[PDB]
Amino acid sequence: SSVTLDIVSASLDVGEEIVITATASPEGEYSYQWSVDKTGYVSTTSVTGK
Amino acid sequence: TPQVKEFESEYFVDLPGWGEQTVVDNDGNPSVKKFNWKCERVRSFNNRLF
Amino acid sequence: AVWNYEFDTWSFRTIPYAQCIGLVDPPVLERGPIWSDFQEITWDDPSIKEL
Amino acid sequence: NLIWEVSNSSYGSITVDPSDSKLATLTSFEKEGNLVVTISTANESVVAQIAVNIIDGDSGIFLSQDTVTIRKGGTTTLTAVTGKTPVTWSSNNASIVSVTPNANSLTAVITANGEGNVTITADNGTKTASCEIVSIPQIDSISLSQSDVTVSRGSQYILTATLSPANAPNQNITWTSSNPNIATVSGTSTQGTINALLAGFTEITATTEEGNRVAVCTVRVDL
Amino acid sequence: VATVTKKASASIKIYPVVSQIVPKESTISMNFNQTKNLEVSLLPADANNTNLIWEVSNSSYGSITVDPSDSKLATLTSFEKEGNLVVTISTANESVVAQI
Repeated sequence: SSVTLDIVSASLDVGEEIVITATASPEGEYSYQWSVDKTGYVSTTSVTGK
Repeated sequence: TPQVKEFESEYFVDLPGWGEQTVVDNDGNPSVKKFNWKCERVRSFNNRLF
Repeated sequence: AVWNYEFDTWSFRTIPYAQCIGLVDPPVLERGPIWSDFQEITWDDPSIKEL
Repeated sequence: NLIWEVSNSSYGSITVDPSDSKLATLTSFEKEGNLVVTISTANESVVAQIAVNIIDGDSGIFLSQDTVTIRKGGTTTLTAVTGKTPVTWSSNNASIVSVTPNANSLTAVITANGEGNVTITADNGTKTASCEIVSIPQIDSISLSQSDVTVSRGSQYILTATLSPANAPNQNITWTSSNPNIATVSGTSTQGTINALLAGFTEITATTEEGNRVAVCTVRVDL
Repeated sequence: VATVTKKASASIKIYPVVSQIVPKESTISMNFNQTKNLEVSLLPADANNTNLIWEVSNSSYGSITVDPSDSKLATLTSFEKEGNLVVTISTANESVVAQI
């Protein structure tokens, strides 16, 4: 069903870290695939994890 | 690390520049950073190292 | 029809109805086993005799 | 034309009404949280997004993650929302889990040191939020390959212990067995149980250095 | 195959990193008398998006050599002794350590 995130904006500085968590409405088991609009500017790890 | 030994030195030391990678921040501001690089074999060829 | 490119000779043979073919390492029992691996195997050839 | 849509349309009796000609109005409700406003076109694959945060007052604060479960050695992050830039953190039981607010002071990094509940919190000066944390060991259970082994004089059969998670950092095993005079084992998942007598049962039990102290038990049978 | 899919919007803002690199100093050096307390005037590179921390080596050349900067800068003093020293204007945590 509809999915929502508690985080919509953030302010960072080069060198600082942050972690976001995805949570769908139902508690079922699903697959995740993160995307980025502009290549670079960030580094990801384990994109298949919530 | 490969741990080269200079010709004018009497002790072993890590290779210079090993791990160096140029990063460009917003507006095109360059900077350098060293990362944990680990290799398995290193040789010489054409006055270069591999 | 097998051909040897080292001496230029032709020969034939039979295969067991191959839909495909390839090279790969064998199971652990044929990739080089160890005495202390047959902790569950016995001399009663439990479905394994061609060893 | 376009179509204005908002996720979780529960922040107002009429959150966003149908745009008269091109645009519509916005409202609010007496609750906080994070949402997204998707301004989607008629049918084409054009879906924008607008992030708004209800501060819950004038300078209130609310954390993104309320409850967290971290494994030893791991790390997480926290996000706050306020109007005042100065954001001083304060966590009870400080020396069980560390915190390092970033430059913006609206984000802080967590670092788990050892098992133990923590209730890291912030303090804007008027309001205050909380974030329950429950540190869990790197392991939840273990398992062996045999439980009814049988050996003879001198024979020493090797046992394996496959941890529940596929991997465990800084993991180590120190095998224990009451009255080691009958046999001794140690090292890692590989046991290599040695037999000394021809009779007398034994209780080979694991003792994971890290992870939950919870272990297993095996009953040797020399006869 | 994915029968159902749902997207999640999430924006992020990365403050500029330009001018946060090592700053430049106008008064690279300043000599004063024995017990003079001439104030110090300087600015980092645009003094934008970050603060700094003023440190001085051998903090024994005054009852209070350099006090905590009120907003961005602090004052200087002296003592009745000579010698060479260095004033390191270090940033919060980044690897930026100047010298005067």
